[PDB]
Amino acid sequence: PGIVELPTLEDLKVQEVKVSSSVLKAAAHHYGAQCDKPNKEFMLCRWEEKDPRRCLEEGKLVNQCALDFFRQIKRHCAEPFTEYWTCIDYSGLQLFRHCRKQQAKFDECVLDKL
Amino acid sequence: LFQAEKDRRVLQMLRENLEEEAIIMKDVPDWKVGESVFHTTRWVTPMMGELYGLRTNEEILSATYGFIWYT
Amino acid sequence: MWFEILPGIAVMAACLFIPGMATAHIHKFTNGGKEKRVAHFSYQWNLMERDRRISGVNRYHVTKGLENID
Amino acid sequence: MTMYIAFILSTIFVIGFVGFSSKPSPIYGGLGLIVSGGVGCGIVLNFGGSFLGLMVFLIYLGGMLVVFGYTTAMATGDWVIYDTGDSGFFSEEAMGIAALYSYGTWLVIVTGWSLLIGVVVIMEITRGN
Amino acid sequence: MFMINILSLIIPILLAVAFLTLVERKVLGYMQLRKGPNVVGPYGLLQPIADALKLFTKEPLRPATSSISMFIIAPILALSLALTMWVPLPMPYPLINMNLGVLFMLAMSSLAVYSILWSGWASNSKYALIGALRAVAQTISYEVTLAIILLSVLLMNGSYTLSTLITTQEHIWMIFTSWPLAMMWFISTLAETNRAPFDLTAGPFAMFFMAEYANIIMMNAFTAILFLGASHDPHTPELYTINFVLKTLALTITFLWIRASYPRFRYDQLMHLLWKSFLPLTLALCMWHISLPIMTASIPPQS
Amino acid sequence: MPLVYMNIIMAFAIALAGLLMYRSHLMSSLLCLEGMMLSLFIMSTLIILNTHFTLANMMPIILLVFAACEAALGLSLLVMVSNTYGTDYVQNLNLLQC
Amino acid sequence: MNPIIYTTLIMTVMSGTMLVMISSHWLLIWIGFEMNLLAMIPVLMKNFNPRATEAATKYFLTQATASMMLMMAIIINLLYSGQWTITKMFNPVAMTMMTMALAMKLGLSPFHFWVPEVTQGISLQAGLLLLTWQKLAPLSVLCQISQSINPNLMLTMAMLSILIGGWGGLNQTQLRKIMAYSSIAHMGWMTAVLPYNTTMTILNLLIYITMTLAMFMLLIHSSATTTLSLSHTWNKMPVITSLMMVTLLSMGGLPPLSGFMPKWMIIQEMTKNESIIMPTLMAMTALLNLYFYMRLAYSSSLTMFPSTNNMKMKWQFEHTKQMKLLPTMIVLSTLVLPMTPALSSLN
Amino acid sequence: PFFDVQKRLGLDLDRWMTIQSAEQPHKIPGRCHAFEKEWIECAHGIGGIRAEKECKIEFDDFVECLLRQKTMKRLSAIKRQRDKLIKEGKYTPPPHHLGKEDPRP
Amino acid sequence: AGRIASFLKNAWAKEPVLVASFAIGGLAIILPSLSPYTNYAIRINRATPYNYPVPLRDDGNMPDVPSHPQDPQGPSLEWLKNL
Amino acid sequence: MNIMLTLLTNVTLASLLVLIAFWLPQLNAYSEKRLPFSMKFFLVAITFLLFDLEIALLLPLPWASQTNNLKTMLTMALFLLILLAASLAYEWTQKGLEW
Ligand SMILES: CCCCCCCCCCCCCCCCC[C@@H](O)O[C@H](CO[C@H](O)CCCCCCCCCCCCCCC)COP(=O)(O)OCC[N+](C)(C)C
Ligand SMILES: CCCCCCCCCCCCCCCCC[C@@H](O)O[C@H](CO[C@H](O)CCCCCCCCCCCCCCC)COP(=O)(O)OCC[N+](C)(C)C
Ligand SMILES: CCCCCCCC/C=C\CCCCCCCC(=O)O[C@H](COC(=O)CCCCCCC/C=C/CCCCCCCC)COP(=O)(O)OCCN
Ligand SMILES: CCCCCCCC/C=C\CCCCCCCC(=O)O[C@H](COC(=O)CCCCCCC/C=C/CCCCCCCC)COP(=O)(O)OCCN
Repeated sequence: PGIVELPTLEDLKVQEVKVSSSVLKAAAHHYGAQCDKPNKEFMLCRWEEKDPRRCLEEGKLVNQCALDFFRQIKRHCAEPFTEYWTCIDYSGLQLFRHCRKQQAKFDECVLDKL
Repeated sequence: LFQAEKDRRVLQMLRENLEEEAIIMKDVPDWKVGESVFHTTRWVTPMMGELYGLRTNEEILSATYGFIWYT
Repeated sequence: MWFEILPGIAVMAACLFIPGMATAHIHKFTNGGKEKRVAHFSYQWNLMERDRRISGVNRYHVTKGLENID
Repeated sequence: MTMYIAFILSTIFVIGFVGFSSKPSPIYGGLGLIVSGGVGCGIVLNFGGSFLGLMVFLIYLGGMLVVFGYTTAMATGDWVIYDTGDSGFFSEEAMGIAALYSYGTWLVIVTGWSLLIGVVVIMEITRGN
Repeated sequence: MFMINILSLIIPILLAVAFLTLVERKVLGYMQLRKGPNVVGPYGLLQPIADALKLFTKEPLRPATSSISMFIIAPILALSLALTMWVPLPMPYPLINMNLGVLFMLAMSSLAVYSILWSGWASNSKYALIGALRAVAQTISYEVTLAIILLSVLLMNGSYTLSTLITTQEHIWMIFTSWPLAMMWFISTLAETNRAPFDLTAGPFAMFFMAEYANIIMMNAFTAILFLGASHDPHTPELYTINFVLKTLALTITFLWIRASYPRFRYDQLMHLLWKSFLPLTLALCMWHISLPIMTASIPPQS
Repeated sequence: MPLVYMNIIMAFAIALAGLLMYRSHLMSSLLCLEGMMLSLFIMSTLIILNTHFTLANMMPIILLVFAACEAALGLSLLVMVSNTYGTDYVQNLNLLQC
Repeated sequence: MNPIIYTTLIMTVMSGTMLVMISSHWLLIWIGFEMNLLAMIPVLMKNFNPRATEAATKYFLTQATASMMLMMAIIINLLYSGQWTITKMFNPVAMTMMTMALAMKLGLSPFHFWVPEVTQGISLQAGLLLLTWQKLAPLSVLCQISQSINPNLMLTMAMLSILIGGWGGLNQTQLRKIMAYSSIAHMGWMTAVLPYNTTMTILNLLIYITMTLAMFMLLIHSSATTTLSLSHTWNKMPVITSLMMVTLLSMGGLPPLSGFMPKWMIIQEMTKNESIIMPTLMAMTALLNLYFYMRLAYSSSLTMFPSTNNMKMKWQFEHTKQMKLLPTMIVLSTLVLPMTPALSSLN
Repeated sequence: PFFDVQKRLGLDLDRWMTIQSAEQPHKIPGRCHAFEKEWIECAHGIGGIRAEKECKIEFDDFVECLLRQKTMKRLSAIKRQRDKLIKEGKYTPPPHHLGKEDPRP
Repeated sequence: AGRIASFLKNAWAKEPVLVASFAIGGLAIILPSLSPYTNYAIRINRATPYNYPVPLRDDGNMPDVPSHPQDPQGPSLEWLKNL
Repeated sequence: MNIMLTLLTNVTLASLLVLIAFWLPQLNAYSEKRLPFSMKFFLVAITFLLFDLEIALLLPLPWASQTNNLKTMLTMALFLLILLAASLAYEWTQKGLEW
């Protein structure tokens, strides 16, 4: 009874974020603080529409905004962030507790630059 | 970000399954390609078999049993 | 004297040294020189799956850094 | 697909039940019962219910069938029904079972009273006279 | 490279339980103003090899009238459980990581009595059957207290994961948090493995002996991990491995010491000891450890 | 309805038939009863976990507890039967008759 | 046993029955059944003897099988519809198994074999309790799902129960077996009106409970278990024999006694649904119950059987402990026909 | 029979466990939360007979969500037809269904 | 008073295990109702985010709901940090 | 999969070593020449079973500590332990633990 409608593959094409989980976790707090508005718009649309097919544009926006955030990180604070995410990636649990020193270095660097 | 990527991946898998269904079902007389089994038109979360039905057995086993078997 | 008990005990120490370290070394050799990723609660399992799909070599421990952001 | 491993385990479960359903030499029927319980625990663990499977494997096998054997010695298709999403940062089964103390007050009360009454009943029956 | 890990976990345990007999003989000898085996090899080091070869070259005394099935099954189950209970433990990284490791260990310990029951039933003698019944009753009675104490201690840990026990005891040993539970757990481990003062009792005989000694060492490592936590540095697990092995060896020496230092209980005396001294204190301390985190707002994190 | 539930129901039916046969050895009757209970536990666990009905995860454990209590009760009765007759044979319970 | 322990066990039995009656969840109902079974066993074994132990083990086996069937049917119903509330069953297969479980609990034929032996083995007080109170829970459960029961199965099992009770009551000499067969026939009458009107079921339950309470209280007062022991009663307490004969006539359905109230009313209800053959068959079958009640009355009061010399001593002593509610039970079981329309109270 | 003590006293002894969509811990949703909710709202205060006759669509959807029998039938038919064509040789799987695709996060 | 003290002294001899068990059990039963940190434990349990906080739709009449996480509006966990 | 392989390896090694231990001394030829039923054992077995059931009830305590209903959870846990202690006391007072 009825026909399901699915968007074409051209509607699902977007520049993916090609960083690993540890890299995402290293900058998770700053990403949440800076990228908050598109994230909240997308998630509110998600629990309001209750349909993945009605929230493609907000997903594209959140991908673009995350890419902009990571481009800023790459432009300004590449090396401290590299050390921080390497340290986070080494641990099996990916604990923030292990190397607070690198986290402090990255935080002070990004506070000085951006 | 994870939610957006999940939605996009699910939609792409469903679209590929729909394309393959359209290709295969061309000769069955009474078949309606992409026909829902629910009377309502509301979005329904697909099963594991609805996504990995036509894929290789290896990734089917992965998607169904990896978390349980990972120790 | 009493220290003659020490040799045999030492052997047990060696017999108890072998398993633990061995696992650790294996856990490194198979996982690219890093700690093995543990998967509880079904959320970090999705993280390893995303890492495996991102890496392009079908191995989660291959970490794609910021250089892949273009 | 591991040749329908759930189906294989279910078939072995049925074979074990047939094995001790003939009731031959009750100790051998008991052994078949441990075999079937192990297969059932394997099924539950494979499905995803680790805690419930461990409850089976601990309580049933270790205590109850052990008491059964003690008393005897004293005398003479799949994988498609599964989910799509994730459970979050916790296991849903553990949360549901642990909700016994915050939600199931009535269940706890009735089960505790039933267990105490069972103790009293066992003492009264085994008193003899 | 997983089979290599399993073999490197299994074979060293067998070697350790082989040399534990030599170590026990030497310790009890020197505690008795004498020397242990010191003629065979440099310092008795070749004694376990001679013992094993002699046992494996001696004919088995099969009753030829009992059930061969359970007679051969029981050592298989005993040795399998003894070797299997090793995997859940984390030294520092566990071979197999299981969320509910402790419950798995408890289930294995509960299943351990089937070997005793089946061996006693297949011995085809009323006296052996009575002995097996007594052993089974003692083991189940003491594993009750084992389980209660184990859950009471884990209440301060957060979950049943064995690895988290390293994180919980990062700043202080769990021995200081609850020593009475530790002592009662120690006595319960003594009585569960049929060691003095609770030891009221060729091929398969050596099978059972190795299973018992492997159970001793496994219970020892479990106690050391649970109550005597060592510092773990992720960049050098060798320190944690060395500390864990040293603590396990110290505990094993303590069991040999206790065996050499005491007379033995009667059956009724140990049954009364448990049911009238350990279980009341066990319940009281379980209530106390339920109430303590709520009182002090120190509930462990993981859930 | 998949084949797993069919197999579990078939196992329950086989256990019920074994209970109702009564060759001898009432201990085997208790064993068949508790085999039915184990089949019930497995089926209920699978059904509850499949639908993610979280609050129903209490149901199997409780079930098991109660059932095990019943088993204990039954065992006690069996013991006295043996103590009255020396053996647990079913045919010894022919004193009461219609 | 200790009076405190006996009182606690009685409390637990009543609490389990009440939990079954007042719960809207299937699991809680099963828990109530389990509690009832667990606490009922020592009551049967208060007077320890091999007969009591054998009756208790038969009862335990039957009740455990019934409870397992009930739980398995609940599992099927949950499978085919994720609902725990006690309402329409939603499954044809689940309904059939639940009906057999509740019939095993009640004692309806062909699951009736355990009732006579369990009643014979246990004492008179335990028999009274088993035949009066143990039936409230399964009957309440059946009344809650009366809209789902298949009329064919329920009606044929009711017919079989009435026939079996009527036929088996003729041969028995011991009073407890007669009472067990009477209970079987009465529940066969009772469950036949479940698909049509549950109010008639509850009214029949109340009337039957009153009559059987009066009957076991009279049998306890004059400590008689076999027919001849009851025949010896007239020499000491003729009033007891006369009241017992009146109660026996009431239980047979003779108007204008109270026992005529249910059958008549039940027949009326089954006539409203154009069911004519079955009420006639039920009346003609209950004639057999009447026959063996009349034989018991002939043996008890309407004739004077030979006595024994020692009975003279029993003339000198009075019944020390006196049971209350016996006159009320007799009156309610004999002279309440003019108050029939009170059944509209949905009792 | 059914003495509704709970509704008289408002105790809520065992009503929280009756349905899937009633206050799950941590707000964990049932697999068929939407269908059960829709059916319950359809059949509330209507009576058993009328709910059975009128809300049959919602109950059918709920049963389909619970057991997915029609989905199994459709998937099995598709798989059998694909097997028949690949046996006769008029169908070839795309790289996506051969593991040669490009996975995405 | 005197009889209770005498009975306690008698029980402390020849039966110390039961006295210790009852003392610990009663103390563990009584104490939580008096400790002031149980409310802190409840608050700590309440402050642990297990689920994603779904944002609310703005209608211009929500002054207590912050528009950004950095905004002063909303609950604060400074008390937990000070602990 | 890993745990299945580990269990299979354990059982296989145990079986192989037991069979070789049983068959090594069999290659060389040689000469090749009730009622009591004590009730106390059954009573202690039943007590163990029932206490095991109550321990199974008590098991989910580690996860029960995070519910935000700390008062209700604490009351229920203390209730369960109090019933366990009361069962032990009842079995004690009427000589259920005598040999
Ligand atoms: C009311 C009639 C009293 C006299 C008659 C008693 C009849 C038999 C006794 C059994 C009935 C007792 C009633 C208990 C029902 C439990 C529900 C009620 O009490 O509310 C609970 C309140 O909890 C209370 O702490 C219950 C404590 C009562 C248990 C202690 C003693 C029980 C003894 C009963 C007899 C058992 C054997 C004898 C023991 C001495 C729920 O707490 P709440 O947090 O709002 O809700 C949680 C759900 N959320 C998550 C949605 C919010
Ligand atoms: C011999 C005939 C039977 C006599 C039975 C003994 C008589 C003494 C009983 C004392 C009073 C009985 C009940 C106590 C009153 C308070 C309880 C009251 O609240 O209950 C109400 C109900 O009241 C009782 O049901 C009525 C009791 C009256 C019984 C007498 C009727 C007998 C008719 C034929 C004989 C005529 C009487 C002869 C003298 C007694 C609530 O009803 P409700 O919860 O909403 O519906 C539940 C039933 N459902 C589920 C089917 C819908
Ligand atoms: C503000 C509130 C504070 C919180 C309250 C907490 C305070 C608690 C204070 C008391 C707790 C102490 C409990 C210790 C355990 C009690 C067990 C016990 O008392 O049993 C003994 C019995 O114990 C034994 O005898 C066991 C002997 C077994 C041999 C072991 C030898 C002991 C030496 C080994 C060293 C122990 C190792 C401990 C460390 C282990 C590290 C892992 C008494 O038995 P009976 O003499 O027969 O008396 C009963 C008849 N009237
Ligand atoms: C309300 C708290 C409940 C929770 C805490 C307790 C939980 C677990 C502890 C209790 C377990 C069950 C106890 C069973 C009681 C059995 C009593 C008994 O019968 O024993 C008597 C003996 O016991 C007694 O003397 C009676 C009770 C003894 C003392 C009981 C408690 C006394 C007061 C406790 C509190 C102390 C005051 C508080 C001080 C606070 C600090 C200043 C018989 O001795 P036998 O061992 O059988 O004989 C062997 C030798 N022929």
